[PDB]
Amino acid sequence: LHKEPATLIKAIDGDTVKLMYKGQPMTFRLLLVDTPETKHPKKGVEKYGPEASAFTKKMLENAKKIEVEFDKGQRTDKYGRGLAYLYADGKMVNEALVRQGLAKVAYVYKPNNTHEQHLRKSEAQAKKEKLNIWS
Repeated sequence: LHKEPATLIKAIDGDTVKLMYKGQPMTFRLLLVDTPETKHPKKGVEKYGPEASAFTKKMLENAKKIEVEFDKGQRTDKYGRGLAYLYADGKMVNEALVRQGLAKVAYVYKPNNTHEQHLRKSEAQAKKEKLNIWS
């Protein structure tokens, strides 16, 4: 797997962000994690939804460099969103969210599951620390 550079356009919510990637504007969905939503008509703002979005936004807005990491499977979902691991100054946004109790590890789908163990360890620790979603 290899990291590629990208530029923040807009953070949309905790797990969806609009980037500039290879000269084009593109929406990315964070691989392997599910944050609570602030969007949905049936839903509204779920618990920790706003927390999760502000975390993603701040982390990316304050970075010196952002990189995207594609996994080994398909790279776009049925909605046209890129599927990736996002890094802010070398720190994986996807893991940070999970380590802080702001996201659950998603239903995983082979072969897009390279960082699955890693995230699952941070999730267990977050649960143990009873953080946010785990409180």
